[PDB]
Amino acid sequence: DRPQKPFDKFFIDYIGPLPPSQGYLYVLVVVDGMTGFTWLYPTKAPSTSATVKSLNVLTSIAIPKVIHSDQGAAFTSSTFAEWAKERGIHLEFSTPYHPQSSGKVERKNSDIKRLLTKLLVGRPTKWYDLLPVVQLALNNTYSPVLKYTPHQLLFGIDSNTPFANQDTLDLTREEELSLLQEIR
Amino acid sequence: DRPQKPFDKFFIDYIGPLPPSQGYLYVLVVVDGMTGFTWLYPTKAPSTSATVKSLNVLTSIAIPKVIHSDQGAAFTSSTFAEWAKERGIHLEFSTPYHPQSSGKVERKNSDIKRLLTKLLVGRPTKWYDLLPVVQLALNNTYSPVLKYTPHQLLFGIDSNTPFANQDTLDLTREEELSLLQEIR
Amino acid sequence: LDAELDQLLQGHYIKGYPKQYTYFLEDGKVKVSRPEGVKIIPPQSDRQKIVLQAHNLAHTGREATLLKIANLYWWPNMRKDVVKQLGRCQQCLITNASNKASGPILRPDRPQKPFDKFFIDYIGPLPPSQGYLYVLVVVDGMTGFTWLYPTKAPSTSATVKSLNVLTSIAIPKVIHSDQGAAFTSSTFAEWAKERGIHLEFSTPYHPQSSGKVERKNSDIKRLLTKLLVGRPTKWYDLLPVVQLALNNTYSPVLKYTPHQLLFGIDSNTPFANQDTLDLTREEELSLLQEIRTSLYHPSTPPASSRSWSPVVGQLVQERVARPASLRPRWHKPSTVLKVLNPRTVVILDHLGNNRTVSIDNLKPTSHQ
Amino acid sequence: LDAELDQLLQGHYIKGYPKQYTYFLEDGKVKVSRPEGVKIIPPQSDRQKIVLQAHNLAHTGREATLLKIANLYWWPNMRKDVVKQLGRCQQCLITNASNKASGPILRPDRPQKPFDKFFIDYIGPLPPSQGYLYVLVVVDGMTGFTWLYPTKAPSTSATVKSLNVLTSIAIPKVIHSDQGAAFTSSTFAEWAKERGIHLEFSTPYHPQSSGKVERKNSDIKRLLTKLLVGRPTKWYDLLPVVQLALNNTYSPVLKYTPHQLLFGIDSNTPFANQDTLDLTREEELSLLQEIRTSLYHPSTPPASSRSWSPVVGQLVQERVARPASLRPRWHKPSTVLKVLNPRTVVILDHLGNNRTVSIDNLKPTSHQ
DNA sequence: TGCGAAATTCCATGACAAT
DNA sequence: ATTGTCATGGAATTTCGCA
DNA sequence: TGCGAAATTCCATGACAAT
DNA sequence: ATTGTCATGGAATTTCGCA
Ligand SMILES: [Zn+2]
Ligand SMILES: [Zn+2]
Repeated sequence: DRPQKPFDKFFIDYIGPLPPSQGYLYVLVVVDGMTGFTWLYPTKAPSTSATVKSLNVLTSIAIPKVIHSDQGAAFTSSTFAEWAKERGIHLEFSTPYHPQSSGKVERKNSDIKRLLTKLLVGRPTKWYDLLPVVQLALNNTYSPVLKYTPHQLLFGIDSNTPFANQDTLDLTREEELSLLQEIR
Repeated sequence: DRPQKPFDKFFIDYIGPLPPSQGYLYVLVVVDGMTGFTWLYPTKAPSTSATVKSLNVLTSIAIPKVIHSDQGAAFTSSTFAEWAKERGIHLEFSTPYHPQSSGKVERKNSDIKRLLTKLLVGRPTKWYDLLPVVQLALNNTYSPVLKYTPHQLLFGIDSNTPFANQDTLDLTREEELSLLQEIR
Repeated sequence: LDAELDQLLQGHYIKGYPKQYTYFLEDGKVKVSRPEGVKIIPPQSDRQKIVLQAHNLAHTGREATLLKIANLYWWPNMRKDVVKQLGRCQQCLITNASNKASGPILRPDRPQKPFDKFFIDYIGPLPPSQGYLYVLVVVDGMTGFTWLYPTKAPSTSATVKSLNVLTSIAIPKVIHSDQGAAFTSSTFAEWAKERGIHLEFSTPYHPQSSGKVERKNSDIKRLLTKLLVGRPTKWYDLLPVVQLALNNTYSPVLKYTPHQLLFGIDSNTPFANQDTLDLTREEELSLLQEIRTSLYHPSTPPASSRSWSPVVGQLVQERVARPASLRPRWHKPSTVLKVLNPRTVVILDHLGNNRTVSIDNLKPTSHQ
Repeated sequence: LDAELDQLLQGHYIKGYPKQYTYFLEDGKVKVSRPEGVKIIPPQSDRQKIVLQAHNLAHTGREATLLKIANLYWWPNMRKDVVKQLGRCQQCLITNASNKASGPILRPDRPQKPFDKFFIDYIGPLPPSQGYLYVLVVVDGMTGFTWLYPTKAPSTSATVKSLNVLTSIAIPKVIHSDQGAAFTSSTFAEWAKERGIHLEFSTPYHPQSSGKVERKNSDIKRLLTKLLVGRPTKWYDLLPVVQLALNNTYSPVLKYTPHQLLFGIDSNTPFANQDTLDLTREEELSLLQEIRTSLYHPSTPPASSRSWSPVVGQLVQERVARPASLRPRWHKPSTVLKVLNPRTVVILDHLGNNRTVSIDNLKPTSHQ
């Protein structure tokens, strides 16, 4: 079998609802399977329409052969199916209650949730503006398994924003508290 | 002495007052001495100002070395003198009550008065519009003394409007009457 | 299509398909192993659709379209098929630029005499000066001698008023103008017939054809600009001065002023030439006739390396005059009826009206 | 003046005055009989006034001015005197056109990597579409890969909004732009420093310097025009399609698409290239690095036969940007401080500010 | 070892513009 | 302190398929 | 029958434009 | 049914003044 490549498979999922930030509540997460590259789109709902609107932007830059998701209603709608079929994109679903991407993707998605949570707390409403820098961070994070960051794998060069000081995604004792207090 | 040339000497005089035509009452007559070429300018008065206004047009095309006139007030004013001096034009006056141009010029001026009178009568008020064709006629009229018309002498070519049928400047018995009736 | 591809698979020779390659079947598709790699050979009946899909991605030209197609497919004489489609893409044909230059310009003979031909034109609008906004410029073709008239509009009425004053002096055989409203009006046409004057018009949107007066407009504006430096742009009172100044200026290539060419002798202006003081007027006119006939005349320049000259029955496209934003710069193709000269043609425009048209406003339609 | 002319009249030789001519007196004027005829020799002290009177009739250049003067006068080295005056006529200097062409263009090296340099620019205004009037165009210098963003104004605020989305992907070392208001604002400067991005600006009024994006603008408009033929100009919904279409279009000279140059592999788009299916990603990136370094680069063209290249301390004039009607097209002379490169200079503009300036917007001041 | 035709490369031409 | 670019379709050149 | 300098000619460059 | 033009100032070329 032929070696894995960028655009072979995009993994998508929603994160949310989150505290409103400039009108938005959810984040559509797209991760390329081979490179671990991540794109994030703020939406107002986990709807087919929000998904199509967001993916229309991404697919103006590159088109995946396969999109993989869970059996979310947004992703299983016949509208979304029509959309994929128009672009020659094959849709692929994990079986219900049994989500399964890949190790790299699972770990990437873990990092995304943790990184968000960490930066959210203290300013849980300012996340709309942080999405660009969150993405740069995720995408210039060195992969222990491969020798490279997603940026390097996607573009074949070093980045002008190396993120050398890879911090804790872990919460400081302070943040733990101010996050426990937010949910009250 | 060196042979006579166009622009050596312009002879000028007023004709009028005439019946009003589009607001005008007089005709300033300019005749080049060598060629017999004639330019005509309608004015509202035989004033220095009207003279300067009209001659400013003519002198935008060619400048005479000498202007000759009678001792008309318009031509003897110190303003008109200032004007000539500005353009390096020498002014020259016939002695009072003794007008004297030259045979060619005298005859040319005779033709102008007669030609006007002839065309005026019957439409004594429409002369403003006839000035162009009057000038073409005068200027494409063959000189018995020289072998050429003023047009030919001025430009060194034949004209696209030869006036072959040189009519009577004499008045038909009809015109004599309708002109006698006008002055009543 | 299906027939040809059948014979191929067994190994029986088809013209166009190189015999030295292995043509096999796979995934229900006829394929060939070519140096670049394995390509699908589509049935003949499928190829047009393919060429069109590839071309339509970005409406690309020959090579760019081919480079797409060759990623998946191989078949004989692909570019022939690509080109066939380009020649039929209406959107490409009327949107793309030409890459062929016009043939070398004509240098029409200088009119033989003063008053043979006037070139006329309006300059403006200029900053208002005594209520005036335009200048009617009249250039005698033979002499270069110019007349200036200030107007409030580039109208027929103002033209007629001005030219009645001018033609007091002499009547021209021909007045040449551009296709401006003021000269194309029926009123102006009448004013001319009334006087024996033939109206001649430049081809539409081609001021090169009025080059004589256009070029004189440059000089007029240039001198006005200079005289108005550090003063308000009050040009009305300067027209007479500019007219006189320019009519008495030497053209270095001719060694004469337009005044000299018109009269054969300087009037009482500064630095008047005195070299015929001892000739009679007749001897002067004689010398003048000689000088007029022997003026330098430029010749047609070399054609550029990739120019085109028009042929009867050739397909050509006229440039849209004032194309809207995001609209094609070219009209639909049309046919060359008559070749008036190598720079001027009559076309039938598919409406079909007859238009006389400069080749500077045409391109040869691409791909035959 | 009076001394020289005295010695001359008796017959004692003066340098400059040919000995073989008869210099006499007449009408209180020193004269000479020259082949062309009899000319007045004015005293030295009179000559400047003369040259100036002749020149000022129509503000003529060298030969035309001389031809006037030579009608009346002769003296040694007249053109030297004429030229001295032309070099001092402020009105001529700032009004006349240049007749020397710019030196041959530079072909700056293609950026080595994607994200080394962006060129950015606004297209518009376009016919309104969903309230949008402009398109921010971002072209990666190395790859040609382009991003399109519809805006309601070519404003700093809209730029920042768009570029924040783009830089989600990656941050460029340099963004090059023209001197448009939206990019020269201090707010934009701050937005950049905040991110480690160096702003680079084209010389003023020289879009050749933004050629990468300007040229891409052409392609964008050209494809929009085609897709909108016989439909209303509703371009907003087509931006994404155009972006994708152009990023996946071959440049015939490179044999690659900008997408390929950016990623080294086609995505799921029509006619995707399959020639690295069997390479690993690493082998692909390796091949990509090779392809990036070996792209065709154009070279500087030949200089035209009459070009000028700038020299330190040379007098030069900058073109007035938006000259009013009947006003000079050139600024007063100014000095070349530094020659940044043969097409780019720093001048001191007599104010005197330092301006960095393209030579396409300069002329060498005439007559030294 | 050379031919005719197809494929590829070459490159003039023109159009993007501005603050 | 900065700097022209590149799609396009005929033509010229090279390569291909076959001896 | 030839030299150095002045005079003249040559000519690329750019700008007039539009209906 | 019509069609480029010509001022300009360096450079190249020619002519001049003198032997
Ligand atoms: Zn097309
Ligand atoms: Zn001047």
